[PDB]
Amino acid sequence: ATFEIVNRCSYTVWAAASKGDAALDAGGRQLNSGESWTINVEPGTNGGKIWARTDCYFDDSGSGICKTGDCGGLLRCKRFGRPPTTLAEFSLNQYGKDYIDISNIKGFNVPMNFSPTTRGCRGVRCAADIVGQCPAKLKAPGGGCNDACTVFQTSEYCCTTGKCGPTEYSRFFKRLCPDAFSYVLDKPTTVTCPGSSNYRVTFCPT
Repeated sequence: ATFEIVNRCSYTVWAAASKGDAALDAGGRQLNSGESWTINVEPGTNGGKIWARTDCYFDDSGSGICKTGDCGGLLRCKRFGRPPTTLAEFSLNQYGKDYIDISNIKGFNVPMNFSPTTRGCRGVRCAADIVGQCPAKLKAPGGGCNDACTVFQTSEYCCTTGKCGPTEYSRFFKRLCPDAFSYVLDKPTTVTCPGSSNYRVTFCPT
């Protein structure tokens, strides 16, 4: 499957793509404002994620640091990124269908649209100014808006037992972005797409 990753932000981002135990395609790349990078994701990829990283520095070997979404200091991510990270999440060719969503469960750094480029389903978007409106206690000094699990490490926020409810913090993310997951047990906003659809992830869509 192809994923065109487009940076419409006025700032550079370093796109990242991983399924947690491996890179997807090269795993990461710099995207200056306006640039597009198309990756190939293997059919059947389960639990893939794409995200933006901000304020990165990498040496000539591709090792360094980012302020949001850092994946073990690598340009080419093999693992998931450090919160806060707005997440485009997908599982492809699962019993004939693809499943996509956006999640704020690991916080929010950059606004995102995640849409099919092929027929048969809708896209999802979280493009509100979550960083600007972020509750004071969730603001990450390194940049972005942390989720409450990251900040407070409670069973309730982290849904450790599989028994959590919505919270004042989750409701903030949900108010700003109704069509993204705000906590683990949120009413799903996953979209079913035809199996083997292709996609575009746009940072700063609006």
